[PDB]
Amino acid sequence: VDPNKIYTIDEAAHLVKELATAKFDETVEVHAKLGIDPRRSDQNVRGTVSLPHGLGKQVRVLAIAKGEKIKEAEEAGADYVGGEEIIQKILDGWMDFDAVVATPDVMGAVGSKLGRILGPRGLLPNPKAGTVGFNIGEIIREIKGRIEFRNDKTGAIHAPVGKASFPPEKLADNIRAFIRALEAHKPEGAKGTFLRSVYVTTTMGPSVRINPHS
Ligand SMILES: [Cl-]
Repeated sequence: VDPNKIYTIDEAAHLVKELATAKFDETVEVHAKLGIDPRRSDQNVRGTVSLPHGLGKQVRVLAIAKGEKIKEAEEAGADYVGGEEIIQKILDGWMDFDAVVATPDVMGAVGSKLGRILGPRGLLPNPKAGTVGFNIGEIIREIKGRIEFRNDKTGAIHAPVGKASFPPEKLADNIRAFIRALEAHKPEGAKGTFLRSVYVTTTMGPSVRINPHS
C-alpha cells in the first residue's frame, strides 16, 4: 500500500485481485498521467485499443443482422440481437448499448433510418470502422475488446482493462496492450517524459503504481 512502491505489471496484476474488496466483481483500470498539454490542439490523445481479452458487459453490443447471421451473433455473445425491426426501438429513444455492429444486408435500412441518430453518436455501423461485415461473430468478439480512451484537460487518461475476477496473466496482457496503445498515440510534438506516472486500480480499491515498461 506504500504510495512510493513501484510494482511491475505482473506484480500489480496479482495484487489488484487482493485489493478488490467490494461486494461485486470490480472493474480493473489503468490510469496514466501523460506528458502533454491538452489545452493545445496539437496535443490531445484520443483513440481505442483492442485488448487481447474482451471485457464482457463493459462493452454492450447490439448486432443487427438477417437469417443465419442472427444465430451467429447470439452465439458470439452479442448482448442484443435483432433484425431491421429493432430500428423503431432506437427511434423511440432506446440507446442502452456501447457499440452497434451489422451485416452488409441490413445497412440499407440502418443507414437511412438511423444515420442521423447513431451517426453523431459514433454508434453507426461503419465498414470503415470494421463494424459492418458478414463475419459478424468475429466482429462481435473484436468489439468486445475495443476500448476507447481520451485524455482529460489535466493530461490524465484511463481505461478499463478487466475485472478483478480475471486471471492475472490476462490482466497483465490487457494492461500492456493499453500502455502500448497510449505510446502509439503520443503527439508528434510533445517533448517531455510521455508516461509520467501510471497506476493500476479497481473501482473501489487502492491504486498500485506500476513501471509501465515491465
Ligand atoms: Cl467478410
